[PDB]
Amino acid sequence: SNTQTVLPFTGLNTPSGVAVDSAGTVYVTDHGNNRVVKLAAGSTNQVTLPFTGLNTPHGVAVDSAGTVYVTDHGNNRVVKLAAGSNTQTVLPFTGLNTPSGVAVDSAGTVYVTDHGNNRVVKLAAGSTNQVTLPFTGLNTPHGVAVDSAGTVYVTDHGNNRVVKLAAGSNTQTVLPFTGLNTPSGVAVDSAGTVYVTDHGNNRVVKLAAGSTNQVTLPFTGLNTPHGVAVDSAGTVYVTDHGNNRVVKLAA
Ligand SMILES: [Zn+2]
Ligand SMILES: [Zn+2]
Ligand SMILES: [Zn+2]
Ligand SMILES: [Zn+2]
Repeated sequence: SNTQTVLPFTGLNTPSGVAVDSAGTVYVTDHGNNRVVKLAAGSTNQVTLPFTGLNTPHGVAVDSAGTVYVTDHGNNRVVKLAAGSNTQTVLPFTGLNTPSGVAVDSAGTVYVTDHGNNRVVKLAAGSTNQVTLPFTGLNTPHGVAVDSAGTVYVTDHGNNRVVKLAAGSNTQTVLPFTGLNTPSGVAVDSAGTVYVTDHGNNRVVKLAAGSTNQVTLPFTGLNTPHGVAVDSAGTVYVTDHGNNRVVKLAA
């Protein structure tokens, strides 16, 4: 549909990452304010999550237990916070250089786009064994998403492309998006449809699984969209750091 709502967040300064959970709570990294905020479905009351020490936080993800993960790229680290907790945990990633995106699968594995090092890395839940995923020839990989089957999707914007890698595969596929210019956020729905913020064209596009028929989502008044997320009903959420807002569009 074209049913668009601006969510009632307040005081945002360059929102960047966005994620939505199974309850419809929307999480946003307020990049210029070094904080992560949330709004429950239908709520009017934005809440700041109790992270501390962030410097340009960027990607955000939320697992099935409500633990929130944030890439803190100024500090080359990934931080998590269990729902309701006041102690944040710095995950044991090593050698990150400006990490931009984070995703978490149903087993709790955490995937990070290590933007400055041209790689995607992961940690299984509770492990210190960082593993590099066998993508090929990435160049400033930026956004990352993981679907219910463990396929990992990456905006490989230094190569102006979106790639995907099935769980256990050693051979990535390049998705046939049309007309991209430097993609940033990526998200994937329960049907495997892939949503991408085509940042250099100020638009959000989608491609159903295995399809070549790209659709531009009918948002109106987008200025500089950046991050994208999609909920279990197919509603799409986009951060716009040109006008400091978060917009949602029903399916
Ligand atoms: Zn950033
Ligand atoms: Zn980037
Ligand atoms: Zn980004
Ligand atoms: Zn941007």
